[PDB]
Amino acid sequence: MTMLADHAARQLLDFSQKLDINLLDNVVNCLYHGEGAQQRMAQEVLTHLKEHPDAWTRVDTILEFSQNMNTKYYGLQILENVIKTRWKILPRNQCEGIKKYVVGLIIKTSSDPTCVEKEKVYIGKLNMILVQILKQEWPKHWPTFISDIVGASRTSESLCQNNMVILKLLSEEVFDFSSGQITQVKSKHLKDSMCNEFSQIFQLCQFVMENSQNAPLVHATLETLLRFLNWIPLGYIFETKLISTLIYKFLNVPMFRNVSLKCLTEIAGVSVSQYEEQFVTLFTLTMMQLKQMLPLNTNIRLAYSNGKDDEQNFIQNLSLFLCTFLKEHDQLIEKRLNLRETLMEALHYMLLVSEVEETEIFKICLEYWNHLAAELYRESPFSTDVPPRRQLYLPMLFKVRLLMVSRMAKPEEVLVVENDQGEVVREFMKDTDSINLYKNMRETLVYLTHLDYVDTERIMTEKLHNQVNGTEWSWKNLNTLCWAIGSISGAMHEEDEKRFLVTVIKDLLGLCEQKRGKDNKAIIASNIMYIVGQYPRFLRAHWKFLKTVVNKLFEFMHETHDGVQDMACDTFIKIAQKCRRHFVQVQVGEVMPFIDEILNNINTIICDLQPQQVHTFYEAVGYMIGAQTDQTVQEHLIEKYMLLPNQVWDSIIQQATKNVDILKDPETVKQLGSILKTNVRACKAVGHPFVIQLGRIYLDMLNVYKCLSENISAAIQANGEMVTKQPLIRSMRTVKRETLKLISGWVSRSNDPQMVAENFVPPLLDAVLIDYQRNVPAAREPEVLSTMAIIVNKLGGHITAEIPQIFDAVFECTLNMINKDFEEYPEHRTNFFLLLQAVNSHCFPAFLAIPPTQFKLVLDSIIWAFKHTMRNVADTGLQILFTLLQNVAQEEAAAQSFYQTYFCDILQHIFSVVTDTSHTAGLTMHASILAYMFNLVEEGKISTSLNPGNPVNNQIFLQEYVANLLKSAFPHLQDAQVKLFVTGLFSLNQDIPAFKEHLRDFLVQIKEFAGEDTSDLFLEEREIALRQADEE
Amino acid sequence: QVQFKLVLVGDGGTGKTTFVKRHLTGEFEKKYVATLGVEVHPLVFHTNRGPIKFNVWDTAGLEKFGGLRDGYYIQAQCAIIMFDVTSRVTYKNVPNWHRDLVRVCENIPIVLCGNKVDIKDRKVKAKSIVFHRKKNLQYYDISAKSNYNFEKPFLWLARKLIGDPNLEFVAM
Amino acid sequence: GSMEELSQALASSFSVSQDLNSTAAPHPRLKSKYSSLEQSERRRRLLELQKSKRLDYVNHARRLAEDDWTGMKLPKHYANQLMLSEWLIDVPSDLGQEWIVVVCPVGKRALIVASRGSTSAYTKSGYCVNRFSSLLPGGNRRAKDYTILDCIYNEVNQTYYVLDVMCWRGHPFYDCQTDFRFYWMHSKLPEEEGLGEKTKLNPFKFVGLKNFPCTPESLCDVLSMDFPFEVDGLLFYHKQTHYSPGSTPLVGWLRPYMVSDVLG
Amino acid sequence: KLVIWINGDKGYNGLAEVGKKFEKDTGIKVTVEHPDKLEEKFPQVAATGDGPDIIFWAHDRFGGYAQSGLLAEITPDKAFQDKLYPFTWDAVRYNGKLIAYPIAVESLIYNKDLLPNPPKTWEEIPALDKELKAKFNLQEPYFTWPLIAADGGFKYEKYDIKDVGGAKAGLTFLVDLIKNKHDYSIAEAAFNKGETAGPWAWSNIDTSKVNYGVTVKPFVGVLSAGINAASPNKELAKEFLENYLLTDEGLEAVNKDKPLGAVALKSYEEELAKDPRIAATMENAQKGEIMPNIPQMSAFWYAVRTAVINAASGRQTVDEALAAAQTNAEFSNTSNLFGNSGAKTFGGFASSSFGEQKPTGTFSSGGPTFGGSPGFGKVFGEGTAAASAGGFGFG
Ligand SMILES: Nc1nc2c(ncn2[C@@H]2O[C@H](COP(=O)(O)OP(=O)(O)OP(=O)(O)O)[C@@H](O)[C@H]2O)c(=O)[nH]1
Ligand SMILES: OC[C@H]1O[C@H](O[C@H]2[C@H](O)[C@@H](O)[C@@H](O)O[C@@H]2CO)[C@H](O)[C@@H](O)[C@@H]1O
Ligand code: PRO
Ligand code: PRO
Ligand SMILES: [Mg+2]
Repeated sequence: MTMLADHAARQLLDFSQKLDINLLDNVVNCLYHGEGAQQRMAQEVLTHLKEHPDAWTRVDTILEFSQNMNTKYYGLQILENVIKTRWKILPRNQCEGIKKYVVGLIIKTSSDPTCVEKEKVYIGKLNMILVQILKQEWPKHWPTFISDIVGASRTSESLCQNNMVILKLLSEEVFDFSSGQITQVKSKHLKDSMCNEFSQIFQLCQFVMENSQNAPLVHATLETLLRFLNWIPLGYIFETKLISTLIYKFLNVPMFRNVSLKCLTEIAGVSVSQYEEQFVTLFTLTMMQLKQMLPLNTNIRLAYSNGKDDEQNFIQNLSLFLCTFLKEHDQLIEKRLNLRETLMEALHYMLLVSEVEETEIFKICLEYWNHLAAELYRESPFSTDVPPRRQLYLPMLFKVRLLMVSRMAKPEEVLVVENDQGEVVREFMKDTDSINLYKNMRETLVYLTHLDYVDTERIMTEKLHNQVNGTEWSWKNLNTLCWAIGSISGAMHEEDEKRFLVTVIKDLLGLCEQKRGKDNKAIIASNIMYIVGQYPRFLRAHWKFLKTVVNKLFEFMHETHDGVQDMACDTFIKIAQKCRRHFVQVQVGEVMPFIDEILNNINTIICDLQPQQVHTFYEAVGYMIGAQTDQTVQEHLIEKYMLLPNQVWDSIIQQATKNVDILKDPETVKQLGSILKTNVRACKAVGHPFVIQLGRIYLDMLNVYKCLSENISAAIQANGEMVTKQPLIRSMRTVKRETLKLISGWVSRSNDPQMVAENFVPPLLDAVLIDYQRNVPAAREPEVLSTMAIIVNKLGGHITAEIPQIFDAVFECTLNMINKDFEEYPEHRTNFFLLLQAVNSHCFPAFLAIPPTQFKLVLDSIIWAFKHTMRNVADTGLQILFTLLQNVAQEEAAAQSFYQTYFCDILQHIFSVVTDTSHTAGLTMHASILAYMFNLVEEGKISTSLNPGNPVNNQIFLQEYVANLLKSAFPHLQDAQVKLFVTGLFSLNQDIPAFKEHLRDFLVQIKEFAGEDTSDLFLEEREIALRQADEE
Repeated sequence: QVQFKLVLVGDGGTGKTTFVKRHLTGEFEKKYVATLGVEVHPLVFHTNRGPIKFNVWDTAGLEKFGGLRDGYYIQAQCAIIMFDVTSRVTYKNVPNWHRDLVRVCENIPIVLCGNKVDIKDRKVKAKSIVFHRKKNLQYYDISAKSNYNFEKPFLWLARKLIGDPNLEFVAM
Repeated sequence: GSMEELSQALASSFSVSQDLNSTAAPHPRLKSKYSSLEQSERRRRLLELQKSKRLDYVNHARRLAEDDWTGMKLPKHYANQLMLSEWLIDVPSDLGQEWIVVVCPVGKRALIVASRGSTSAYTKSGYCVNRFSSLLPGGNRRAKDYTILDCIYNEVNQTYYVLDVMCWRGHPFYDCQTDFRFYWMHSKLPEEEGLGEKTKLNPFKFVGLKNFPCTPESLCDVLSMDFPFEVDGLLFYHKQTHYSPGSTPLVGWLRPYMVSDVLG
Repeated sequence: KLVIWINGDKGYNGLAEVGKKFEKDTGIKVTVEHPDKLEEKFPQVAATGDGPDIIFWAHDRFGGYAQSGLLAEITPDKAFQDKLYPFTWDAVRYNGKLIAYPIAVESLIYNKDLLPNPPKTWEEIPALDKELKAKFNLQEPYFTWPLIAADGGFKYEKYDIKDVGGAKAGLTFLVDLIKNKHDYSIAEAAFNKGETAGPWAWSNIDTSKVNYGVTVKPFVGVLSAGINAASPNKELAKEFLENYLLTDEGLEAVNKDKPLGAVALKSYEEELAKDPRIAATMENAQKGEIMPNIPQMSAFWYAVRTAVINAASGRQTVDEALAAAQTNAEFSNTSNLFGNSGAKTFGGFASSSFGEQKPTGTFSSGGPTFGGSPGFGKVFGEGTAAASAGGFGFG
């Protein structure tokens, strides 16, 4: 703890006698190699010490006498801190001292080739220190620096190498990472300085590249050139020998090929009209070099698979170069016949690279393939009189179709996930990298399919042939093929699609009969179903076939093989969603709609299915019932639909009426949970008309909820927290949650706020809300709050009147759980502020209708919300505050009183958040608020804040108030800084990104001690910008 | 002890600590109690070629609690940069973690993880994630909550360090 | 034409399990290549094979009870453990003297394994639907009392209606006949008291399913009499049939209304 | 202030007599309350803050409060455990931690004018009724257990809850005594004024002074003092209990108004060992049994109480109620009745904040934290490095 930490820190920082390097080395070595206690404390001590305002004073000694690299490095961290924050207030002779010690040490170390065996790591840290110094005083106090080092590079080769590293780092700090670390204007200034003095350095680099035989030096030079390519003027790139020098002297030699190719890729990324020929040159030469190191006769898939890290890196870098260049400049090479062979080679390369089994590389390639297919599609969207660009790519397009069909990713991603409770459910991932991959392959293949229907159907038919004759037969391969077949659904004309499908399912059925073994047959059947389910147009077109299919599904719902039941249900819910009407209406050759038949055979259909599969089934049928429009018929359908679960439900409710303690019976609670899950799924499908069922069980349901709640609560009271880990309480909480889910689920899809408000809302008040209030802290289900939010979001005006009593049950008691820290009871913080957001957004008059003393508590709850380190809570908090300000602006009666009451408190709390590093995520919101608020002060606030209203105008008062507040909060700030910031608040109150940047600037300024009269805040550029923004 | 040093970096509220803890205990932490400086947890996997130990340096991603920062990166053998697919900022901050990291560790295997892919409102789309490409980093969508692609980072790193691309994890 | 061909082919010959006259599909009176009218001889041949038992049942009950498998006309791993019937189509003429009938309640078929402290139920597919405490041997906490039962779970009555037994406290009954198993089961079941009652130690009531002879009078009787459950259908066992997991003609199946058109 | 909850039949007058000594030397007021059924109210009132600082009852209920986190863990210095006997400490022990201080061990009371001779068993007492008639408590399980555990009584092999009791032979025989005529204020009214043949009712035999005497299977209920964990007075309570109560004086001042019987304090128990009553009351513990301190006990107590009322004259029997009492042994109580929606919706219904006064009258009244305001000599170088530090560029 800070006991040992403080003690050791003080021992090291006493300053009354010689510093214990032995001890420091020991603490450091403990940190890098010690155990959790010893290491904890070492960590504590080192951080603690590093913080101290005078620790830097000892760094020189640390660098002078310490023998291990780690301690030196630590000392450098100590130094870096001072330079970063207190450099402008050190006694200047000390600054000079640090400058000399640092560049001197860098000379002595870098001018030793031992630097490698020496501490490369350590040297990087040194150079970084120098770059920090430069950042703090260049060129103002170091105007000859670039000349000095560029000149000193001609001295030694090692010195030059390290100098290249320094320049690179400086480039990174000035151009790449200046945002958030350097103020906007200072950043612009440094960028201008470097851009100005670049030609000198570029001459250095050109000299080194053209002449040096030193491999480390050359490499460092190239690595530096990479960043410079990130920012330098295009003349240096496209009007010098650079591109050539890279391709002829460096691209082919192994140890330089990667960096060289990366440089080339950066250059290739540039989109500029004037250097067409240079670009062509770039491509040609690059290609001619590539073919030497990666001949087109290479199995790039194997070459990657077996290959070492740099080989792999080179293949990836290659794919990047070709993809980049082709995407930005394909047109250039297209209109040059003399480049055909090269273009082809490039494409050929791509194809080879595509066969590589590595999803990242393949995504890189697929990016380009999708580009090409998209382009050719926009050129002309018609099949095989021929467009020019397409005619250029005709020799290889079918290879791309073949690639898409052959390597098609899985369409959906199913995942076995165990709930907050025990249950292992199947979770379908909705938006992931893999599904994105699939969607992109599908997109490309659809493009290419439109370009040629014949070629696509021919490819897939050949693949299927190859499945039948066993040449390419594998579960994986069959799956992939069918995934492709389904992926192009809708891309063909309906009659064509039918003609193609008939062939597909006929041959797949044949293959199913043909193969022997239940495994193979199961896989084939699964794929057949998948394809069928992906082609609903076909099913809708032909009723007899659809009926046949569905009957087959029902048949396979008994199949003992794993997967077949799952697939049967999954397919069934697809077909149900996409062909719902065909089950409600009477079809030709039928006396009754299919739904009646299904409902008449439900249990026989689902007797062998597991619970989750049954839910899927009920959901699927639920869609069919939703499809029936006649309210009466639909009501009867819903009634028969929910017969079986209602029987068990009724039995249990009866048992409970006779005796409540069966609600403590494990299997009973399980049954309840299952029944409720069925009701939820059903409700999702049917929608509003499900009310007839909901209303039927509603009050009973509420009762059981209550009971179980109470049960759970006591279980806490008796056995504390731990008791919430064993099966029973778990399954009970499950029942509560499914109850809430059912309620909010139906409310969300209810198209009558009146009825909901009068009927279904009042019982909740005592059944769930007052129960929530009644429960023990740990017993309270957070999912209550959230559900209420939903209801509010759905009702609004129809429930405003009820907002008070709701707040009686949940608000007060929930606060006390979440106002002692920011960590405990997270789901409650989340859901609570969700509810509060809902109320403020849809039922603001309720706030106008509640006592002031309580409104203070609400406002405080909001502030408290945006004070959170939890991202979503703070986010919602800021949103609420914004919409609340707007809401108040709407009601002109309360507006002035509200402003007069809370304006300054809000401002100061917000400012306390903005100046905090841990809240930067809400920057966009912060600005948006302050801007708005400050805008309001320009013309929309009639009353005056202080008694002397006349000497104290709104804007004036603000300016001096915010100024004094920030001055007292941050005493180390300068008057000019603060005044400039505060006028920046008014000047930019209609330019949000600018305001945001202004805030980032202030955030950087408050973290470093400028001190007295040191003015590198560039008031002219700043006040000019503020002026121009003020004009608009 | 055939063990490796893994450094885990990323913004605050990203999922680093929860991820490691779940890999340890098996539970899933609901609370956000920010890491201070660094917490190192030994974490073992059983491979077909014997056991392997990752000493995970769960570092703090809040600037306020940064601690020794890069100091923690010294002698690291591999790394996991992590961000939140529900917070675009955490992703835009990845190049910072990467620069600070690769300055101390010039040549180590690194995996970029998009965490919290279980949450529906995905802000950082898979389409937008490309930083690793030019940096030759390995990428994975993961979820410390629904356990999606839970062991892929450690598996890829293990393969890279050991040199056996066909290495696989086993029960015990 | 090609579409009629397709639909017809899909209905007729699209099968994974590939068993004849499967109850997974509706009655063949409405033709699959997996639809047959020649049950008779098949039954005889099947019974001929049972006679020379060349399979290891004891060990199998052991594997089921303690979940242990090893090595390479029998299944393993909790799936496909139940004896399933064909549709009753080719009625045997030695019916009334050699065929029993069981009236089957509406419910979900379940393999029941009581062992090591607990009882577990499985679908035909091997999915463990539930684990509960039961008075059945090996079903309570209170390591060698294992029991394997064939059941039909009725949700309404919350009752596992025991259709058949395959193991009771170590001793297997795959080796025995249907009639002897029915007697043995129907004797061991009522003589264990609370087993048929909702205790804390046993929440699910286990009840034996009454079986009857198939004399033209007895059939009118069983058709007439009431039952404590919604009748799903009728299962006509052969008296000597060993318990053989998977589909078989040695037990037939019929809907209640269909019986009126089967010699009575 | 320390607000004490204690039973009414005990010496709640003497505890105040000690509380005045505390009040004189401490300044803290000691209000010794006696509300409606403390053993039920104490665990419930802790839900909304209210409740006593320290509690007094037998150690059968403390087990329930202990796992909850209501009883403040006490760690008295080892010099204080020397004063009280080890087994009493074992009586209040729970999970290896002390939740309460052991105060006093809690016999046969009779009129010596009517029944001088002592029966060594219960079988030959009823027959002697017919003599006097011609010329104890009924509802609680506390008083009716002496014979229930005479023939055969949570068995200790630790108290396994799946092993509860025979209990029939002892209860039925007593019932037959109620049927042939061979509760609290009705029976005792006869004991006091000499109209019939624990130590919490010994001093009451004074104004009428019926000739008393203790003679020879009850409950050994160690009266204990538990500190509440929700109270701020955790340190001040143990001051009171160790230095003012468990002493020569304190326990004496409590014993003076109404005897405690056998007490845990060594120095004060050996003074009272000469006493016939206290020597014969610890004798009841020799053939008696030490009472469990677990959350599984309370259901048992209530069950024991119900089986006994209807056994005499009601709508239940003994074996019929023992078959149910057997099964009455996780959560003691939670919910009681299922149909309560209708009960609530037609009830009185109270009101709460956000539902009373006026909003558009005022907006402001008078009044990282919630509700708070926002929180926001020698130059460095010397040696080779500084020297070599002329600059990259030279002048
Ligand atoms: N939905 C979802 N939430 C997650 C997931 N992983 C973590 N979280 C939540 O996000 C928060 C992450 O907290 P930590 O893991 O401590 O954050 P950290 O990355 O260690 O942040 P620092 O300690 O500041 O470095 C926790 O509140 C988790 O509940 C996930 O996969 N899905
Ligand atoms: O170790 C199991 C093996 O089987 C599966 O793949 C094979 C299958 O074994 C073959 O019989 C044939 O059907 O080709 C399949 C191609 O998927 C598993 O998918 C595979 O991982 C595994 O090697
Ligand atoms: O997930 C799918 O769609 C494939 C179909 C056959 C088995 N798996
Ligand atoms: O699957 C079952 O258990 C019953 C048997 C006859 C048909 N359905
Ligand atoms: Mg952390």
